[PDB]
Amino acid sequence: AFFQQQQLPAAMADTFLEHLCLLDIDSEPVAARSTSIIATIGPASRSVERLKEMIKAGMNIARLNFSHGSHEYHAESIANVREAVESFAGSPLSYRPVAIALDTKGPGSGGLSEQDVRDLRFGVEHGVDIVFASFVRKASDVAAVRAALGPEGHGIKIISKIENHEGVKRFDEILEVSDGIMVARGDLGIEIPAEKVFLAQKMMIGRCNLAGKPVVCATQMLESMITKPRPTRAETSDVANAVLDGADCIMLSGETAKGNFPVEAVKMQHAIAREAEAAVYHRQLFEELRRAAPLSRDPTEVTAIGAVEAAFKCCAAAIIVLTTTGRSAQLLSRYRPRAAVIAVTRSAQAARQVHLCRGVFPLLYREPPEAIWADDVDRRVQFGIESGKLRGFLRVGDLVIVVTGWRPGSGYTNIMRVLSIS
Amino acid sequence: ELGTAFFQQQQLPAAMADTFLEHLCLLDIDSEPVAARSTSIIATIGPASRSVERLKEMIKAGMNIARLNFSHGSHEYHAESIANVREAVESFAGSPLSYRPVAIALDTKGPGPGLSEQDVRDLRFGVEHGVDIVFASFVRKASDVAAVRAALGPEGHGIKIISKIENHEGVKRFDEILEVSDGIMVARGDLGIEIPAEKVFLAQKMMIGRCNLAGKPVVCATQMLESMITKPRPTRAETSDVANAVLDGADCIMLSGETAKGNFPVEAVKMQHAIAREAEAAVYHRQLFEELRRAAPLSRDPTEVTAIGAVEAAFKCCAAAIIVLTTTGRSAQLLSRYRPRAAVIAVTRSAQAARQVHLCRGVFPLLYREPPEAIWADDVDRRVQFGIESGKLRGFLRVGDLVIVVTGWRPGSGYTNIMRVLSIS
Amino acid sequence: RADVAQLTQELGTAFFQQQQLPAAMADTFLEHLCLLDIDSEPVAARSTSIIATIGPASRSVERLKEMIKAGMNIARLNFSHGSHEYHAESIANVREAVESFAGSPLSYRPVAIALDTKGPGSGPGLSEQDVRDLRFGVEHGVDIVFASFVRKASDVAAVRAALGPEGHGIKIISKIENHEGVKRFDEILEVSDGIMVARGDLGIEIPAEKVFLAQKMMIGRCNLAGKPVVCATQMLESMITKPRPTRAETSDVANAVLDGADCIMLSGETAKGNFPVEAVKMQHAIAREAEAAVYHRQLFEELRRAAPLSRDPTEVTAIGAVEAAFKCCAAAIIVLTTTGRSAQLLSRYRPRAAVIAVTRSAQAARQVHLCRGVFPLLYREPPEAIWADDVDRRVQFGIESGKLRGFLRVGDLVIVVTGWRPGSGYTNIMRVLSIS
Amino acid sequence: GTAFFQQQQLPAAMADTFLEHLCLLDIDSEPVAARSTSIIATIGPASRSVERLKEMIKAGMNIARLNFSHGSHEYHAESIANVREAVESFAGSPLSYRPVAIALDTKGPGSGPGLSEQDVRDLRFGVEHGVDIVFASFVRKASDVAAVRAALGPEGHGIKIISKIENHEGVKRFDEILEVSDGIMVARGDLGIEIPAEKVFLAQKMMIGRCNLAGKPVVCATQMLESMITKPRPTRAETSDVANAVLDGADCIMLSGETAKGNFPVEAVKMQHAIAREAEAAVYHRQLFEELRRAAPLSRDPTEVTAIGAVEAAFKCCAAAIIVLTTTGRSAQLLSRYRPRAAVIAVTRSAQAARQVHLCRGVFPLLYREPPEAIWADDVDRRVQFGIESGKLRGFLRVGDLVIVVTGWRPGSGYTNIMRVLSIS
Ligand SMILES: O=S(=O)(NCc1ccc(Cc2ccc(O)c(O)c2)cc1)c1cc(O)c(O)cc1-c1ccc(O)c(O)c1
Ligand SMILES: O=S(=O)(NCc1ccc(Cc2ccc(O)c(O)c2)cc1)c1cc(O)c(O)cc1-c1ccc(O)c(O)c1
Ligand SMILES: O=P(O)(O)OC[C@H]1O[C@](O)(COP(=O)(O)O)[C@@H](O)[C@@H]1O
Ligand SMILES: O=P(O)(O)OC[C@H]1O[C@](O)(COP(=O)(O)O)[C@@H](O)[C@@H]1O
Ligand SMILES: O=P(O)(O)OC[C@H]1O[C@](O)(COP(=O)(O)O)[C@@H](O)[C@@H]1O
Ligand SMILES: O=P(O)(O)OC[C@H]1O[C@](O)(COP(=O)(O)O)[C@@H](O)[C@@H]1O
Ligand SMILES: O=C([O-])C(=O)[O-]
Ligand SMILES: O=C([O-])C(=O)[O-]
Ligand SMILES: O=C([O-])C(=O)[O-]
Ligand SMILES: O=C([O-])C(=O)[O-]
Ligand SMILES: [K+]
Ligand SMILES: [K+]
Ligand SMILES: [K+]
Ligand SMILES: [K+]
Ligand SMILES: [Mg+2]
Ligand SMILES: [Mg+2]
Ligand SMILES: [Mg+2]
Ligand SMILES: [Mg+2]
Repeated sequence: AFFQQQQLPAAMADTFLEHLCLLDIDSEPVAARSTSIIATIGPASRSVERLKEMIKAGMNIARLNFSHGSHEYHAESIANVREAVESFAGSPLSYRPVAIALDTKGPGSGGLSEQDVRDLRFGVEHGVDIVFASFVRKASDVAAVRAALGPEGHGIKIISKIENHEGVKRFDEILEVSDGIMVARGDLGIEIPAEKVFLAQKMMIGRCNLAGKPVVCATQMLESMITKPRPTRAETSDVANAVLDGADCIMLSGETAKGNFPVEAVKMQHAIAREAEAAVYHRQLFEELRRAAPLSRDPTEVTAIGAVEAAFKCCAAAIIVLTTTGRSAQLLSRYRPRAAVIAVTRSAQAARQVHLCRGVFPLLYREPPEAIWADDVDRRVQFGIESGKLRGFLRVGDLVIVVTGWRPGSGYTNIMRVLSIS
Repeated sequence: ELGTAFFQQQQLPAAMADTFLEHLCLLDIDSEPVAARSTSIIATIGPASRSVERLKEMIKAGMNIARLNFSHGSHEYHAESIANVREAVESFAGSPLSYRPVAIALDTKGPGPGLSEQDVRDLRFGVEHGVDIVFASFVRKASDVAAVRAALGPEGHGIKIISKIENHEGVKRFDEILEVSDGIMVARGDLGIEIPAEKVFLAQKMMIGRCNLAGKPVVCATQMLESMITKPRPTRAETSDVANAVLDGADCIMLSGETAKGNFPVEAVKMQHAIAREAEAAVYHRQLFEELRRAAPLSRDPTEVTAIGAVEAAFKCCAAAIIVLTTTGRSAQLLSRYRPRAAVIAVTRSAQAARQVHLCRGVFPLLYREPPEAIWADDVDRRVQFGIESGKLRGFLRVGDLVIVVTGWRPGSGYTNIMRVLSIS
Repeated sequence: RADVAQLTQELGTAFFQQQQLPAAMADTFLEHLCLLDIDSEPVAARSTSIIATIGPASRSVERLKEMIKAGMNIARLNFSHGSHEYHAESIANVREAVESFAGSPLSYRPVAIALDTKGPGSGPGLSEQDVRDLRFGVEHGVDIVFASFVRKASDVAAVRAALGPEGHGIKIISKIENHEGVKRFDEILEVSDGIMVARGDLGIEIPAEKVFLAQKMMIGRCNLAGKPVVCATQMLESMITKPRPTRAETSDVANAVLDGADCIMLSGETAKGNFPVEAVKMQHAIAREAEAAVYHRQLFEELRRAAPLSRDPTEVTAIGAVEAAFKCCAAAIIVLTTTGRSAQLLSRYRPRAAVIAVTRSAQAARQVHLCRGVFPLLYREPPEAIWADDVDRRVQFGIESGKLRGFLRVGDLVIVVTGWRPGSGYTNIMRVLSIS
Repeated sequence: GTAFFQQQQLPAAMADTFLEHLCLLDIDSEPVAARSTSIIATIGPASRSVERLKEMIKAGMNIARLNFSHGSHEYHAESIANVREAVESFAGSPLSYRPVAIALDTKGPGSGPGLSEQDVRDLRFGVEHGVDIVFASFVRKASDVAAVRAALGPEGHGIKIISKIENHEGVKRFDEILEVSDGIMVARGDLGIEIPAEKVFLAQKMMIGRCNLAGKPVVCATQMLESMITKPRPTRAETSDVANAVLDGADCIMLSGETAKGNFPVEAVKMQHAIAREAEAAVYHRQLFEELRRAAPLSRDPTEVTAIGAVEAAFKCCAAAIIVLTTTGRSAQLLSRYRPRAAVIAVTRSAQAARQVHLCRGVFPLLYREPPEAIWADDVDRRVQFGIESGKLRGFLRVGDLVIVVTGWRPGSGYTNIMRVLSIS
């Protein structure tokens, strides 16, 4: 029964053609949904009660579009998101962090606009986790956004939105200085011929997967759901293909900001992503990611590939990793393991931000500390296991891979352990 | 010899990549497509696309197959649609540069446990009006195909049966259905209501993969450019859906309400043409050809053996085209199954085969009507030269290009066994 | 180039030109062959063990010391010739020569003693002389038995029974020497600790032109099973009378290593020949060249794809450790082992990194020479009061011996493999350490 | 049949990995294909008798090597006469006649920097006596090859120059030497004294790999069966060395003292024949063909394009043979470079080309002696029929087998462009 579920007959195929031939509509997904969902907040999804339903439906990142609305309007949206998120904090083993992303208005006819400088300052003051920077055309645009965030915004992730020909052509220099990329298909589809957007999307997703940096697919993914309860055949196909392409995140704009079915749009992205993730041809994907990833003498990078290799060898249910900044979980995510990456962190901001990396399930650790560092490490690993059991990730008898470091503080991950559950 | 400009166009840097990941990383929006569009476009005929003048614009935009939906309209209405399509097609007979055959496909209303009374009458109408293809609705098992085949009377055994897979049973019994069908249509409208909407992409990719493995045509259908029924431009999901159906391996893509009742039928055809050309250049031929070669069983049929040798030869020299002589279309279909980058120019004396080969990706039919030569070798040479002269006129070929030529050792269908490399003079 | 650019800048272009690294990084086997370079010098310690047959030309303590220095790892006693008294003296001389280097524990080299049986002769199974010789082996503490003319699984059960309850730790390497042994190979390998491709008799029992097929098949199946395989007989035959081998002989040794042999053997070349030390030196020189020429990129991918999925933590840790070693060009993998099993599971994935096995068992230290790339370090210190401290001391002993022997340098990355509790069977940890 | 797929290591040939290919090798799986790696036997006192030479031809000798390091011109002229007498003694049966090449192996430069005066005289003797190949000793750079070519003069333009790599400089300048040579010999005797003995296998495998990539012949030479100079059976290392040279990709294997001065010249030829046949069946064609195809550059030469199409077609149908018509041997060489499992039966009127194609693995030359038919197409057909009849007599072909036939569009060398699938009747 285990080998008939989650497209495992198609996963064992010797060629990609045979993998496609073996895909089965009766093979049910079992793994937790890996691709994060970004939902845009607006009049249709601003109330605390509506936000609670969206969190239950699968929303991982809340997007605030600063192209519309005042600072007062967005501050109320942030407060409502935080109230809805904290309403589930009573159960620490099941609590779900939700990131807050600020999407800038952009340069307009201008580099960094004066309104963007004020909006970025607002983001820092309100503790946003991510900035989706509009119309990034070159590396200096990213440096300007970084400078506008100031010293208090050093920890905020900058996701550069590629929306025109110049951004596509200067992609490599933009990716090098950014934390990640958004394929902003709305403007991109007006700036370049509509029939070429898929080439830009597939190229950017491939390059981000090679670099090990998050990539978001955005705009008109479930467009018809703004007025209809069910999407078109092209829309379900688009969501599935963005996941198959390698997108870390998928996004909803008008579907959740102003549409009549915001919760149903989130539920639809969740259902499609789970089916598409099981249909990923890991046999070729892992080999190519492993071959293309450069040789490294960084112990976190070395431990990450050893852990992902070990996970595939034993069909590990999960890789439990301790992380301060999210980096150790990001380096595991870049190899696209089938095993869920359960990231245990004390940083509330890192827990929200790791939603940018596919297959990372953040667990915010709020248990009392242990006096002995080694006991504190062991307790965080046990917390990951207990949360895993509660959420359905793990069962007694499963094997897990545990990734830890030799001393406290970020940057010292160097250990991988094989553990039998209970 | 060819120049650096040649190797920068049609995604050739991405085509030479050693891995699929590197292939994706090398896709370039500035690398322009050069080859003729190989995935056929099926447009549904209705009130928005029925007039002769509107049909001429749709043919110019790229329509290759006209679909008649027998779920609506009388026999009289459909006979007039057929007459209008034929009048629009024949209006280009005076110019070899613009003349193109257009297939006529009859899409049945559907079943009841099996073949309905209305379907028997509509299939008889198809035979009497000389339709080329039948898109059989709600095919659930092999016996449904046998019933459609039987209903094609004594006169319509040459009509192609494309089985529409629209429910759970059709997906589960896919192998037995494909074995007896000429091809398949992934009918996503009903399929997306019969099975969970989030599983349709799995059924689509599986069926396209199995049809590619079997060497039989597969059509992707329904809601591909849906918003274009009322809007002049499609959504980002719609352009993505068209491109991904071509990348998946679909031989044909379809338009339903977009051309039958929408406000922008011609623009919807133009959009599918533009996307298909971009997607065809982005196909990763290096792995695709290797996997088609490895999965296809060994064969002692000379047509199959010649076809793989010809496709291999075409890749070796970047051949502009593979010119094949065919009476039934079968030799061109066996070349098409290996997905060559070179256009397959099929020279035939059969008007029906010329229309039907639009079902196979990359086949460009040329109907030949010269009186037969007394010396057979001279008749063959005249047809090969006709494919070369049509290719030069249409922009496929230039003097100095290499072409692969596929013929047989004697007249009559079934003897293809020769592949030749010719330098265009 | 992008996959090696940062490490080329850090380690230097000279590092990536040595040990056939351009050939090892090639994308195809054809390109791997085209990139093999006679100017690319081997740097790693020799990983394929050398078995030398003891006889009149290699029996003295002084001669044995030179053979140990030349590279002999396993001493073979051929019980087809000589009395029990003769073989007991050979064993005593080997042990005296080996223990002459024991003064320095950070550099000491263990040497295994293998007993090669006379065989069944015209009989159907275990002969009476073999029963007596196997009892002699147990009484004299031999490490390995090379069982002659093994034709079926019941032959190895008979050898095991003849070793008795005191010889349970002795490794049984079945010699395949005839058509029946080749045909029943799978059942024989299943119950054996390893195999010897005994080409002398095999080349008379089956057509001489088919021996290479049997050799390559048996080596491939042993590599797939993760069990040691020995290539034997006439490898450097002409060196029995000449100081230099023929072109076919050097080719044969190189190809046995490339095929995947864990051990290579010398028979008449060391037992009665005029150049025993030179024959060992020649096998050592060829094996280091051939080990560097192994196409690890495809070999590791195929060993990974063919090896079944496993829920054994030692197996899971071993593949993760070998993967980690390749990622950073690790100089070595240091493993703690009681029986040798954790080092054997690392060896089956054919890492380029040396497997430094720290053990308290003198017998396991001798026996691990059967597994390619395992360098045994015998730890003699009494246990620390705290088990975690005792484990740490053994890892540090491996690092310090590694630095002393030239295996490790300051700045190198090393992979360390340990377990969660004392006793054999609990290896489950892989650590990445930077050498200071 | 199941029996067909159990022979010639076909279970190991279908394996998905090289490791599984090795695990499936079976000593009971008998070779069926004709031995494709040519055997070069050195002529000396043990192999100069006309009667002894007839036995060596029957045992499998394809090329006779004359070592000009020993003996006068008078001695070599008598060796040539004896070889030709033994070869022509079988010319009364044209369907089974076996051509045998004559190669002149030069003394070398000695202490000099380039072409010696004795080599100039010996090369002129070779041209005057019609030798087919020159094995040029101690080639260290491209200018050494140009000097040999100049010494052969205008009458020796058709002689093949195989450069012997025997020292460090020759290995380091390998690429420039191969570029101007017809092929290479890995001369392991001197190479094993010029560089460390333990490094010779690296130089051998590298040179064979580079020659296979370039599509040029490579010979493995010296001490392959050394002990057979005095003993009736070789050592285990010697049989292994011969098998591994064939597995490495050598087009030819050589015997020196084993045939020139030993007591078992015929048995040494028989031993190389037996081992080569076993090793050829053990070649992992699945990865070999894929890598040769991928590494071979794109080409606009019709002979090159036809060759890859023909080899691909042969593998698709398990063709028993590829029958090719050739004037210079070039069309057969281009088929050989793709290492087909099918025998390449080369039909030629050039006695010199028939002898020289023995340098290319898997090429079986057939010398056609009939004068030309008045109708060129009939002359082509008669030569193809001669190939089929010779193939049936020699055991290459049987009724029911499929063959690939490679011909050209006009008479004369350089115009191969046609591949045809033929059923043997
Ligand atoms: O050669 S193919 O085009 N690709 C084969 C291929 C695919 C997935 C992976 C896994 C992976 C690796 C790296 C990645 O970065 C990544 O995102 C994913 C590896 C190789 C190909 C070969 C066929 O035989 C065939 O029938 C259809 C297609 C085909 C069609 C449509 C598609 O959209 C498509 O994916 C492929
Ligand atoms: O990584 S390997 O070396 N395989 C390389 C390989 C690949 C394809 C082909 C087909 C071919 C032939 C010649 C060609 O020139 C060419 O392009 C292609 C053959 C070998 C290898 C992997 C294993 O899993 C294993 O157990 C053993 C070995 C191994 C050992 C000794 C050898 O002498 C050896 O040949 C390989
Ligand atoms: O992923 P990051 O940010 O590098 O954090 C990993 C770090 O977490 C740990 O596992 C635990 O560290 P703390 O005890 O400080 O939380 C360290 O050993 C390791 O260096
Ligand atoms: O694709 P099909 O229907 O088998 O037709 C291919 C046939 O066409 C030819 O090339 C030409 O035949 P005709 O002259 O009869 O048209 C035959 O030699 C070959 O058998
Ligand atoms: O390779 P083996 O025989 O399984 O030994 C590995 C064992 O060695 C250890 O690393 C150390 O064990 P000891 O302290 O008993 O020597 C164990 O944790 C592990 O189980
Ligand atoms: O291999 P080569 O030397 O190029 O010879 C191939 C030539 O042989 C032929 O098949 C027959 O030519 P001839 O009739 O002159 O022998 C030509 O059509 C072709 O050009
Ligand atoms: O700005 C965006 O998100 C877009 O244009 O898609
Ligand atoms: O009938 C159709 O075309 C459908 O249901 O998609
Ligand atoms: O017994 C042996 O060692 C042999 O036959 O090779
Ligand atoms: O000259 C030769 O043949 C040699 O040195 O091997
Ligand atoms: K915005
Ligand atoms: K219908
Ligand atoms: K013995
Ligand atoms: K000479
Ligand atoms: Mg925008
Ligand atoms: Mg329908
Ligand atoms: Mg023996
Ligand atoms: Mg020499």
